[PDB]
Amino acid sequence: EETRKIPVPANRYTPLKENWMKIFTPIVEHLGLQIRFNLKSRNVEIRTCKETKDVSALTKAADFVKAFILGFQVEDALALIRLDDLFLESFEITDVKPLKGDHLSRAIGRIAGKGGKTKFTIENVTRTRIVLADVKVHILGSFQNIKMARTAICNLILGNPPSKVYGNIRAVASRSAD
Amino acid sequence: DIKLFGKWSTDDVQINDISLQDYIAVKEKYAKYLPHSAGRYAAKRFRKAQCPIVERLTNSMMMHGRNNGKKLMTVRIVKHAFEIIHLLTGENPLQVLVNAIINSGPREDSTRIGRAGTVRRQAVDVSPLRRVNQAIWLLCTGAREAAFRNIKTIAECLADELINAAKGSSNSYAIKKKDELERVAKSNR
Amino acid sequence: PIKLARVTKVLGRTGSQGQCTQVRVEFMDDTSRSIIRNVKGPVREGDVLTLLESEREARRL
Amino acid sequence: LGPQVAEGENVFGVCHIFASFNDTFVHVTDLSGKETICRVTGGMKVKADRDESSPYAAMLAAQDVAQRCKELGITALHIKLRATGGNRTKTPGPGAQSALRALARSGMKIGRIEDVTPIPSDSTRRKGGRRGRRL
Amino acid sequence: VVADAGAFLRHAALQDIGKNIYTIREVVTEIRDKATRRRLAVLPYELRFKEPLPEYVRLVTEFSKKTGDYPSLSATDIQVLALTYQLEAEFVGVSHLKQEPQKVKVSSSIQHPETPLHISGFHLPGGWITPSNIKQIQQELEVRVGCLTTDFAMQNVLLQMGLHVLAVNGMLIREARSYILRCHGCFKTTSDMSRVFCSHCGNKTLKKVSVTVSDDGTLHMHFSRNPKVLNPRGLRYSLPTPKGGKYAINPHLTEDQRFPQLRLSQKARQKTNVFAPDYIAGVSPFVENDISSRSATLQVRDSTLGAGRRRLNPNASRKKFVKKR
Ligand SMILES: [Zn+2]
Repeated sequence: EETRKIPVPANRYTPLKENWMKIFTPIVEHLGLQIRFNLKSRNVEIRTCKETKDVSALTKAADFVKAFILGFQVEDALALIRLDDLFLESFEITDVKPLKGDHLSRAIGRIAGKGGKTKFTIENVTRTRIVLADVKVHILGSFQNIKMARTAICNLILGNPPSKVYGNIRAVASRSAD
Repeated sequence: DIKLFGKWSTDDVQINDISLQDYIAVKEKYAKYLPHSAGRYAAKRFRKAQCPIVERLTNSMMMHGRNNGKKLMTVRIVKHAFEIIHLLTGENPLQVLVNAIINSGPREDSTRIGRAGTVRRQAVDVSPLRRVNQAIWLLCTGAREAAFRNIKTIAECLADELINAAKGSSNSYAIKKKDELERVAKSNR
Repeated sequence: PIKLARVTKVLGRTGSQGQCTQVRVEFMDDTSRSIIRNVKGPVREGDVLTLLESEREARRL
Repeated sequence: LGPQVAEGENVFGVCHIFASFNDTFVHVTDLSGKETICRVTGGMKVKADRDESSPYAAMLAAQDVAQRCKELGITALHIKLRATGGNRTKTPGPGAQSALRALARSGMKIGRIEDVTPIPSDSTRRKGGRRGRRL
Repeated sequence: VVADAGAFLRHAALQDIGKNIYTIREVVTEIRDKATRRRLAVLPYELRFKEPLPEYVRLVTEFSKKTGDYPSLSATDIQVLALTYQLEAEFVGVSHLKQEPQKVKVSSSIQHPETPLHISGFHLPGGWITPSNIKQIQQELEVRVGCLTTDFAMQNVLLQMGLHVLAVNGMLIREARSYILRCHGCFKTTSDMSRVFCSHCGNKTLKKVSVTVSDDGTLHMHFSRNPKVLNPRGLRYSLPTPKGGKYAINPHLTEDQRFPQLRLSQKARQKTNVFAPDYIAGVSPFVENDISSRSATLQVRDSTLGAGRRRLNPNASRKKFVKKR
């Protein structure tokens, strides 16, 4: 029997506890896997058993809990246990432009927008979920959708105003046989 | 016993496909003495599937502009054409009609999916009711077109088209059009 | 080969002008393999079809 | 042709999956890493430079290396995931994820997943300018 | 076998085990779940409705106001208690059951109240969740008439009086451990785990304390001797002047204070379901976000959302470019 262990940071312990039933129920019911949370090592431990239906169910469960621990909604990672062409590519903000301090801070701001609106609008065009951890950006969707999402986000954190990015991303969605 | 035109048996015909068995209403319950019933089959959706197939053929033959009111003349045409069918083949002419209809309807068709400007048509399946409608319309249009300027009478070309469509030969206009739409759709996919 | 189909339930009307119908497809080959398909014309729940290629899948996602 | 081991014990290899920002490499090798069993990059499958980096080419390369492993008798694999690193991006793309997923699908026992990516302690200068990069 | 509404919610089809299946009309007519009501019209009808003689309803009330469970229970829960008390009285002799329930004993420990003991997936140093354990994990599981009570206050007063209580499992329950909330201002306990203001004094001062009741009739209550729990760090902070109007969010200081209605749009509070059989024909993997409504502009949030932000104390330093709505 083979297993995977997925670490949890301290800001993801309480979401892991409140959302715990919603985590372990689809893993053990529809994939038939053993699961626990090692508190001493602070790892979510997912293990194959006799009742597993097929191979690469445990990799689905690992991607499910990884997407949850990075900060996605539990429903959006139930999308990982269901769907097959969903991946997650992440990058730091200073992987595009060297930003320091308040400039870097404003970068985060103009990814998010007021109320989060910009973020949500990007999600509505590229059909992805974006999560902005402290200086880091995580995208979830299809491959071409993830590269559209990176194009929009990278234009946002090399300076362009959100209106230009909105127009460009809707045009790119129109030319992409969406 | 109920007979078409006083003479045509209806318990002897059979439907070869189960796809069109619920849409061609000729067999037992829906057989009648004359095609001319003047019933409301366009009152609501899917109601015309219960209309007998011979009345559908009569209605799609009076479709064109000068003959746009004449149904008694059209049912006369259908009576003479069925008589010619029985004289040529000897089979029950209703079964010949049913074989023509099931052999003439296209199985898939191309469709504009997208917007006005995207000329890439997608091949999609067809409804069995749409298949029956298109088979009826192509048979009537082929019979119409083949007998425009010639000595051959409308009923004669109609019977000949029904023979080629039921037999499956590549002489019917309807089977040629069916092959054309089907191969265009197979090119699209 | 030719694989005949059954309609389980009709999803909706799709297309540019709403001339396509997205339906759920059951097979009469004693298989529970239900697949989504798009058709042209009027269909209802309980129609029986004739599908030339069963390998084809509809616009899913 | 291969090791003379019973059906119980597995003969491990190490799988170096390297997901570049232009293609993806699959290098199966010894536990030492010194001698190579197989390596199928993404461009050995798709005949287009645009799709060297796709998860599709990554999947195909994973099937190829798995087939070659069952030829030579390797049954189980340790995995070292990798992106470019150094000055550049640290998190591996969907190419490595797709290769890992499809390779796990194709009958391989999977051992330990380790991220061996070159994180510098402290770096040289970035390939971009001050003015920025990536469109 | 007196069925509480918890049995009907849980779809506990235990009508074959017992024969004295009786219940109130009020507990079954208050259920708002559609699937349970559909299941009610399918089940074999051997259950019978009754109403207890009100004298035992008083008697149940005067000892529930003594055991410290009276504000927690509902009227219908008193109806269930009175019905099972009367069925016990009519079927079994009444000398078995005792009154004037026993005094609680106090025993404190060092563990924090938030220590996740007795949560199934967790493991301190094996405890796994197998496909064989999901039907098993309901609660702490261990003759003619019983109960199907799942609320802890029900089991508390029942095991205090001495009625044998059973579960969705057929075997009767011997031990019942749970958590309660106790006020550190007026020392009045509540069995409702949802409630954050005290019932007596009305202050936001309830803290978690564990309890366990035996089948004998003993209640023993475990405190936490940890100075983290009773520390007034972010409790004094200056408050804004009270604002009215349609958009004001006052800091929520009393339980029954009146808020203006700021509800999310129906599009925004919809989550994506992937187990639906019509999901794969859907255009996007996820539900579209709402960016067009007025509540999107007003930045209305779900009430549960942003909980760890509130537990940060207000006299502290947030980052310099963030704003807390
Ligand atoms: Zn109080």
